[PDB]
Amino acid sequence: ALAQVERTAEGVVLTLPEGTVKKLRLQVMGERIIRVTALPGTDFGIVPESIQVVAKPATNVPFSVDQAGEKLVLKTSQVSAEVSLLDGTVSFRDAKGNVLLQEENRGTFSPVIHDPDPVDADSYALRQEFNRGSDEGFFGLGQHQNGQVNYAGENVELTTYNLVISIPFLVSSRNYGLLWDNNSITRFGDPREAQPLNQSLKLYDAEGKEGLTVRYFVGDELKLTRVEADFNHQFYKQGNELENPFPEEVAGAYKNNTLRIELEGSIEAQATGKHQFKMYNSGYAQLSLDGEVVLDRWRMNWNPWYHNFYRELNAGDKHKLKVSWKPDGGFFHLRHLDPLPANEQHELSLASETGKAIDYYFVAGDTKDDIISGYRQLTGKSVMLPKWAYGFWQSRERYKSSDEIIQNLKEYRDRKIPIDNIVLDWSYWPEDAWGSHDFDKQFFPDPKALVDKVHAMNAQIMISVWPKFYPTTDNYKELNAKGFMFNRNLDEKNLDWIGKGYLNAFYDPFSPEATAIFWKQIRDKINVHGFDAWWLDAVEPDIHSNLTFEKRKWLMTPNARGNGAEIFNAYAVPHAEGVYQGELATDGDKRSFILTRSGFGGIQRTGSAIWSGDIVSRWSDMKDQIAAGIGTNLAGVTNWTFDIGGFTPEDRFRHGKKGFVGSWTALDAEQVDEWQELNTRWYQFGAFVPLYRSHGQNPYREIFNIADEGTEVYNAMVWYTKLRYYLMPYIYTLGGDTYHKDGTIMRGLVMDFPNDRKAWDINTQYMFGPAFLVNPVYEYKARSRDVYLPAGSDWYNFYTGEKLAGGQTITADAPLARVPLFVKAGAIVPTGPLIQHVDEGLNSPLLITVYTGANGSFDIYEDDGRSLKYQQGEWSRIPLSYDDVTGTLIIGDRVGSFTGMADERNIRVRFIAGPTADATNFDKAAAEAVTYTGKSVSIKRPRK
Ligand SMILES: [Cl-]
Ligand SMILES: [Cl-]
Ligand SMILES: [Cl-]
Ligand SMILES: [Cl-]
Ligand code: NI
Ligand code: NI
Repeated sequence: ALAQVERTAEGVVLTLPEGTVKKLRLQVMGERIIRVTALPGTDFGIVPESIQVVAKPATNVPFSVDQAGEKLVLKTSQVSAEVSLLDGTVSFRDAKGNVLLQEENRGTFSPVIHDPDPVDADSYALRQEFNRGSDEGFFGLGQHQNGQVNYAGENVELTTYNLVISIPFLVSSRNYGLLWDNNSITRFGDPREAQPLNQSLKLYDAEGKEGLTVRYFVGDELKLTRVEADFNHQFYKQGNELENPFPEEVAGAYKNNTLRIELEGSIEAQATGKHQFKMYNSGYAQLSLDGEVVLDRWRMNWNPWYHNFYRELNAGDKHKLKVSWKPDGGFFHLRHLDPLPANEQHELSLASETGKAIDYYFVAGDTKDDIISGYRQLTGKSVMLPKWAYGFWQSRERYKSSDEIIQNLKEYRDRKIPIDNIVLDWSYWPEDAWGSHDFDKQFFPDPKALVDKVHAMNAQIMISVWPKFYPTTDNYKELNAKGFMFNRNLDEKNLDWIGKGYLNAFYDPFSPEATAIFWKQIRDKINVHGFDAWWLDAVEPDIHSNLTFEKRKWLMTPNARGNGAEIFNAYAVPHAEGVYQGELATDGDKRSFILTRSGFGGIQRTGSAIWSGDIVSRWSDMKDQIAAGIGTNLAGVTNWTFDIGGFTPEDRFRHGKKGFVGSWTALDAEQVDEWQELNTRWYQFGAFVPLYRSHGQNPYREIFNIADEGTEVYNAMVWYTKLRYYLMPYIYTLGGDTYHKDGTIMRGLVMDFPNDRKAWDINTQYMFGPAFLVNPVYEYKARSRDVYLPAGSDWYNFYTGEKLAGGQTITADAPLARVPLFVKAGAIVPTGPLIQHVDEGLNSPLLITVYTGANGSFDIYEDDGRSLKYQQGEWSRIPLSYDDVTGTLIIGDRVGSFTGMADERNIRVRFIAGPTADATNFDKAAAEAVTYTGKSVSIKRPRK
């Protein structure tokens, strides 16, 4: 009983005889990309227009269809798919006959459970399985906060949060990746949602009585002791009202911050294998297992998150559990998952909560870059950001007046510390008019002048705009009358945090007609004043902070695309797309910039960067941003950033004996050391991510507010800011590469060392472009760190010039002032003169630094940095090629030309071969000078 085959112009459609999947479509999307759609029905038309994919089936791509016996082969020059005519399972081999991806079954459809809203008759819970018993490494998937780089063998929840961004693009150690084209909440690994502690474990209290012992304290005093199965204070139901309230006795201690708690008991897993544990919390929490600490975390009360770890447990054993949670007003819940079936332990699994079909894209590629490029091809080119966006950004939550912004920008300039951009956060409008986009006349009397003064200092300014509107405002009213307001937040009477609290709602971005009004409102009221960029905050959305995720789903129902759940991950894309499109409409020659706090497949097509949101000034959090950036980049989204120093510091840092802590001078003596060391190490890390940006709540975050002029830490911070600008020719080349070469800036070691398994798992190093191996110091008071030098390359210590071999893990010198940096032998690194902002360095003189010991290649990308002319071919490359055997650097014929490009360039070349005291002394280094005119010239390396 074999399937009928229909030969389409884009591939095949198999009609399966039995099983829940009735039809299976293969679509050739490009030379290396095949779409796979398993349908429990006969009408592919029931499947929604992609929010992620803008790419249509290819017309110019040759492909063959061969059929014989029980298999049906569909192949291109680069990819072949082998489908069984028996069950419908697809098998992908490369162009040279190797199994890259095998489907197990044909999928598992089942009822939609996690949707609070009435479900479409033809919607289902999706799940596809692949490659059982694989040794594969897995990467990408987006920005996550649990330290994973290689996801193999573990779970990821691809939900949407303040701190989390799902990009369902999975990259393999092998030569392929896939795009899971579902807009709802999706899960990698375990299909299930982590249940309460008590669902797959038996609980024993303090004595051993078969739930946990929950002691309640007010300060140090013991006030109650009962036992509960599921200790749960995870969510608000309504406004500031917990879902489960605190006992009569201490209901008061919660509000005043004296309440503290302890859990005590024992857990006995009932199955043998690897268990997952998740501690969802605010305030101070420490989980202890077996008389030893496993987790120690803290977060601001209003932005909790999950903190995870995996243990190997035996079915009969009992282990001792102790927790200590000082809620300081926040939330708590412990979750857990028990080991999956035996055959599913080592396999690839993807499942969504609602959809009409299993829909994904197989993407083949000989290198990881090639695979990102297939992602870029499906979801849209990552459009050029303006050049200034890769400069330093100074933000605060918040500058309170036109005066303050201009004062802080002037301080940088006065101190000759480089800076391109300053940011105006929320609350510049009249308090009772969020959504009006007006400027409070008390603090911001002349916005055009404010922008004008910023611009006169050769800087750019960005401004916050939410999707949030008060029903009192005209702008709300306009949107509401077209039916485009998400009004359930109003019925629920949810007040925000401003003053006595205001009623408020979020618009519905899933209609282009809706986003066109949105843009026209902000165009009419903000764009006319000439702001450079849009900080599109709160685009998860976070309509009301801390409600359940079902309630969050319920709140965006109805939207243009159906239920809240059917699109839980996709809000940021249609939204940013609307702003991008209006900008193009208004100024068809300038580059827009958007920073937005959430994404999904395709976000990069809106000229948007993302950041990880409200993280906390903690070391655990700085460490975790490494994997967060890595996974985002390997997901296909490179322009990424975070808050240097974290969004919210603990209270010890904000308030002191001297009152409100603005400058570090107002800190409690004992606190200064750590605040200065945290920011020093974080600024170091920050200068080596795609966007370099200081922001957060008090204390103030300008370099001169973190420490005094002349001190070690001030000097270390100024230095890396300066380095960032010295490196701008290198960096902005990455910048151009993101678009023209479908490039990726923040690189997981697997991209550049894919044959090195040890490198796969590393979660605290990475490649910053092709040359730099970045190794942030993430431990308070550490003055060295272990650093793995990947095999197959030699490495130079960037600062000293000492040359080490790879294949080893060194103990790298990491004094406070320096983050361990190593250059890959064979790198060609261009630097420019010291500049204070990107345009100053246009057409600048170059130092070309060649790190000998291997061949090298770097093409310097240059253009005007601001315009769209690059799209009509207005840009240039200056090709650099280095042969280690001849010791010769060829600076090739200049390719291209753009408006305002200099024909002549003063370029000087030097070669590092081992230790040199001038390793970073760019201005004074011995270098051979060249007057380059676009014509190829050669520079020999010095003798012996
Ligand atoms: Cl200037
Ligand atoms: Cl200037
Ligand atoms: Cl200047
Ligand atoms: Cl200048
Ligand atoms: Ni201007
Ligand atoms: Ni200047």
